[PDB]
Amino acid sequence: VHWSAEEKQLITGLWGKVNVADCGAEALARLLIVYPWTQRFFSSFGNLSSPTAILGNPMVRAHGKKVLTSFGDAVKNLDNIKNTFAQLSELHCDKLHVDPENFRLLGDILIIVLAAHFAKEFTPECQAAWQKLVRVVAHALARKYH
Amino acid sequence: VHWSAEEKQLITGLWGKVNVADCGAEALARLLIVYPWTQRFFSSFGNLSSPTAILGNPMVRAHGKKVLTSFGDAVKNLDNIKNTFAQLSELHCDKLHVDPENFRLLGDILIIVLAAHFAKEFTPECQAAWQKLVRVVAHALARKYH
Amino acid sequence: VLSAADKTNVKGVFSKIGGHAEEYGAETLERMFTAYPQTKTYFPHFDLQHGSAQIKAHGKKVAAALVEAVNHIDDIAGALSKLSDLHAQKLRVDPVNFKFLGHCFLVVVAIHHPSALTPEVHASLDKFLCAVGTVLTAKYR
Amino acid sequence: VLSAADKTNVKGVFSKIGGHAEEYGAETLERMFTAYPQTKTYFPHFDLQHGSAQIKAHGKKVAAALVEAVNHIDDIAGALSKLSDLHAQKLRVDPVNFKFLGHCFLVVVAIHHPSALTPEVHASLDKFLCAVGTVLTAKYR
Ligand code: HEM
Ligand code: HEM
Ligand code: HEM
Ligand code: HEM
Repeated sequence: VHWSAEEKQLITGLWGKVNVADCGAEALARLLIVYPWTQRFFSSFGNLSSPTAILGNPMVRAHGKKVLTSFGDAVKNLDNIKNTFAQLSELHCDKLHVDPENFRLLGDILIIVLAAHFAKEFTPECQAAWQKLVRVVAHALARKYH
Repeated sequence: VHWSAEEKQLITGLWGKVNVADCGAEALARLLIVYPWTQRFFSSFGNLSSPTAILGNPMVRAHGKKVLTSFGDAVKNLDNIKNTFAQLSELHCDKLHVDPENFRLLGDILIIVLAAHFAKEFTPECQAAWQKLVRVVAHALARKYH
Repeated sequence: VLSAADKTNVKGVFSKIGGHAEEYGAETLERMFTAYPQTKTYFPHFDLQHGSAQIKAHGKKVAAALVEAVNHIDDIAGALSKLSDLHAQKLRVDPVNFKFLGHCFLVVVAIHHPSALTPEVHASLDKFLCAVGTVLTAKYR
Repeated sequence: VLSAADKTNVKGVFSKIGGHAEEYGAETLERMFTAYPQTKTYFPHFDLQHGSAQIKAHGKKVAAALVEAVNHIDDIAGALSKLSDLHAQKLRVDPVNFKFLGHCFLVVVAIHHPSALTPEVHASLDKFLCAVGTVLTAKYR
């Protein structure tokens, strides 16, 4: 992929103001609540019975944080995303057997979470810079297929 | 992608018995009839008012043939699919603006058309060998994005 | 949705299948596990190798539900509401898998009844399979 | 489908929007054209640059339809049947674009009303947008 200069600036800037823990937790909690079938891959997390339980589950918060920290790694090597996520592609695909359409859903939720944490600072051009990021990361993960 | 030895044999064998014209025409005619919104990209083809018209339209048949001939090129360079389709990726993406989910639909129809032309000779392992082909070609086309 | 015309096509192709429904339900499941390996994840308790008395036993069940939704095509939602909870609530089946099963079922009727799966009928059958898919994942939206 | 609970959430978030509906309809269209460029293809006759009196004029229309489907959430299919032919028949809009518009609308209400778009409400709103999307592409299946 080709990363325009503004895009990098837009991606990097915003990223530095991101609360990895609160956002990661919220993004993953929403995934599970809005698209319930995703709960299937997290049985080892314990109680996900109600949304209030998913919201409080210590491991959801704990995992959400790791997921967003992972995006950070992509934000540090925009030109090297394919490799940064090679091992994760094996885990999601070969180990867990997640369908790539779900990688797309999480990225879309992340975008909505970011939008709610930055308000107007999240300009249309910014949204577009992030959609793109969210996309390439999703392909980078679904590499280990076709 | 990694092409097993059986897969190549399975892909190449069947391919040699394919009627590029009749199949290509049928596959594209079905695409337009089952997923009508695809008709949008073929306004330059004239009359697509009814299924019987789409079935008879000289340019649909004429184009269907070119599409399957294109798959032939992929069948000749299984290890070089990414490149074979570089220029086509520009046309579908940058020029026509087709959504990759539609590349997936055509491949799925092609699979159904092949199934109807070969009957039992189209074994489950064969279907799987072709799904894979249809997939990588679809990604090869949607390369010019992310 | 399912036009009076669509309903006719579905019933038509289902009458030419009739007795074989069961055999077709097992072949569709076998192709799914072979072409879309990731679906084997939902059947850890099955003997997934070709032939298994379970895959055949289940293939019957699947076909039966289809044949039964065809007789209530005017109210598919009610003739399958029972299976919705199992699929959406307990099993938590990813919606995409439904597209897979549907595609394999078409590949099947196309191998056994090419001349019956005319582009116009294909269009109908695909709408019918989508409905079923929807009703079975209903407890999602 | 749309649970009595879901219907409540939708109406709730639509009442906190109220007057701004129009402004939000224009912002959603602007983000769509910016984040999903391929959608500009359907508006060759528009001045697609930020601000255009057309994008604003249209954004009003889109928002209005939403606000009107919200008042008939019990029968969204009938309160929009008119728009179905335009979208599915004449315009032939690829179904995917509907997911895009919906996603941009959420991004909007989330920028202006974060504390209102609670994960539980998000879930509802997304079901509601999917319904609309379905009804508008109805002449497909
Ligand atoms: C598209 C963005 C995604 C990213 C960047 C991502 C990232 C990660 C990372 C970095 C780990 C943690 C590695 C570890 O500590 O072992 C992980 C684990 C995992 N991911 Fe993802 N993931 C993504 C999407 C998904 C989705 C969509 C699902 C399924 C709905 C999923 C399911 C899992 C599961 C279940 C685990 C391991 C659970 C465990 O170790 O107990 N991931 N993911
Ligand atoms: C996934 C497999 C596909 C392959 C291999 C494929 C292949 C081709 C090829 C080889 C050409 C002919 C080049 C030429 O003569 O100019 C072409 C042109 C084109 N394709 Fe595709 N295509 C695919 C999918 C699609 C889909 C899904 C659509 C849209 C529903 C589409 C729309 C078009 C259009 C409209 C043109 C050019 C029309 C014209 O030149 O008048 N293609 N495609
Ligand atoms: C239109 C397609 C489908 C139909 C008509 C259907 C129908 C059925 C029926 C009749 C049963 C319940 C039988 C019983 O009470 O024991 C069943 C069970 C089940 N279904 Fe589905 N199903 C469909 C799709 C799927 C898909 C796509 C998957 C997932 C890949 C799936 C996985 C299961 C599982 C795991 C069971 C349990 C079987 C057992 O434990 O023995 N089904 N389905
Ligand atoms: C839930 C989303 C949508 C709603 C509520 C909606 C609503 C409307 C309304 C009210 C009109 C008709 C106004 C009139 O009679 O002039 C309209 C027109 C139209 N819509 Fe949609 N629409 C939606 C999605 C889409 C999408 C996704 C596209 C395609 C990217 C689209 C493209 C168009 C076009 C091209 C027109 C014509 C406008 C003109 O020519 O001025 N719509 N839509």
